[PDB]
Amino acid sequence: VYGWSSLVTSGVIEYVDGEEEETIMIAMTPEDLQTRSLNDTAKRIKPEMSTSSHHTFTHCEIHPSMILGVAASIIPFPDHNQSPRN
Amino acid sequence: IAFGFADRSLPHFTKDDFSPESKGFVENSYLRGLTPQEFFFHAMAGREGLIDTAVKTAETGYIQRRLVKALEDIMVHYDGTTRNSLGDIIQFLYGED
Amino acid sequence: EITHAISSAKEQVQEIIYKAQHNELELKPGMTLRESFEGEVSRTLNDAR
Amino acid sequence: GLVCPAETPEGQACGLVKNLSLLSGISIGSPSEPIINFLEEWGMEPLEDYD
Amino acid sequence: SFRFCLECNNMLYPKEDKENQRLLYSCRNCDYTELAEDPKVYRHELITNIGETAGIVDDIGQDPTLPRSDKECPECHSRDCVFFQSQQRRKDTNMTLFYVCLNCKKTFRDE
Ligand SMILES: [Zn+2]
Ligand SMILES: [Zn+2]
Repeated sequence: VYGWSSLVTSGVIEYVDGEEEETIMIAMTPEDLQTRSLNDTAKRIKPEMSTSSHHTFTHCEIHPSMILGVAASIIPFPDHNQSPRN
Repeated sequence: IAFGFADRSLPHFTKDDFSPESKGFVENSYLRGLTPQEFFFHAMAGREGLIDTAVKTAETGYIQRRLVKALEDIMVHYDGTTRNSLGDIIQFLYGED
Repeated sequence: EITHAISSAKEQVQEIIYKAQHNELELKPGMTLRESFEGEVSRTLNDAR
Repeated sequence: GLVCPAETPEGQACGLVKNLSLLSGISIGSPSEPIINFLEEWGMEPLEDYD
Repeated sequence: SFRFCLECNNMLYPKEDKENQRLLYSCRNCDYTELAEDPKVYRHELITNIGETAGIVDDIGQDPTLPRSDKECPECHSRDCVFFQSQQRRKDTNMTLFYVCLNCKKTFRDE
C-alpha cells in the first residue's frame, strides 16, 4: 500500500521539530517557489520579498491553515476576525 | 515583534529582515483578509492584550480594596469637621468648602 | 489612494533602514541608535495607518 | 505550526494550557546506537584523540 | 597577555628582584623564574569594539537563511554575496553590515 509513510520514506516529505526550524528556509505556498514578473483591489497583498535578490527555499508548507488546532478549525474565515474573538 | 527565532521573527523570513512585514505590520484590512504571518502576529498581540488586562484588573481590585480598608471610618460631623472613628480631625472643613 | 499611501510609507521605511545601515541616522539624545531607529519606524507606520 | 495560536482557556489557565496544531506529532524515541555507528563509520573522531 | 610555567604547566605571576632591580615572571608551584621583557602588567580600556565579524566560517556560504545580495566584490568582481549585521550584541552596536562573497570566500565592508 502506498500511503503517508511511503511519501515520507521516498524523500518528498520530512518531519522537522522546533529546534531544527532555526536552520531552514520555508515558503508559505508552492506559488512562492517561482518568482513572478494583477493590480486588483479585491485580493489581499502578499509580502514584497525584496530583501534578497533571490531566495533559496529548502521546504514548503503543506498548507498554512494547518497551523490551527481542532477548536479553531471550526471557525469560518478566521483570517477576517480579531484574534480575541477567535 | 521580537526575533523569537535566530535573528528572524519566523522561519519564512531571511535573517536580519527589518521590513515592516517581517516584524508585524498588517497592510491588509479585515475585509481583505490576513496573510498567515499577519494572522500569527495578530494572535500574539491579542494574547498579550488579554494577559495584560487579566493582570491589570486584579491589581486594580487589590488597590481598591486596600483603599477602602484605609478610609473606611471617615465621616463628616455636624460641626463641619471631618474626623475618623478615634475622633481625630482629618480636615477642619470637608473639601475646604 | 490607500495603496499609494502604504507604498510610500514602505518606501520611507526602506529609506530609514538604508540610512541606519550606513551610520547616517540622527541619534536622539539620551537613547541608543537601535531604539531610535525602532521608534522612527513605529512612528512612520502609525502615521501611515 | 506546533500549537494552536487562536485558542487558550480564559482565566488563570490562559497561556498555560495549549492544544497541538492539527498536524503536530510527538516523538516516540529511538536508540542512539545506530547513530553512533553511522557517525563513527563516516570519519568521526573521538574526544580521546582531540587536541 | 600571560605565559605558562615551562615545567610546572602552571600560572605565572609577575614579581620584582631588587638585587638586580628588574621584573620577572615566577611560579610558586615551582621555583623557576624567567626574564620578563615587558614592564606592562595590566590593561583596561573602557571603550571596546572588537567582536564585529566574530565567528565567521568558510561554510557560511551554504547557509540558506542568510539573505543574498548583488554587491560587486572588491577583488574578484563577483556579483553574488551574502550580508549580515554585527554579531556583537552590545546595546550600542552599529547596524553596519558585513558582506561575504560566495566566490572568493572572504568578507568586506560597505566603505
Ligand atoms: Zn612552576
Ligand atoms: Zn569575492
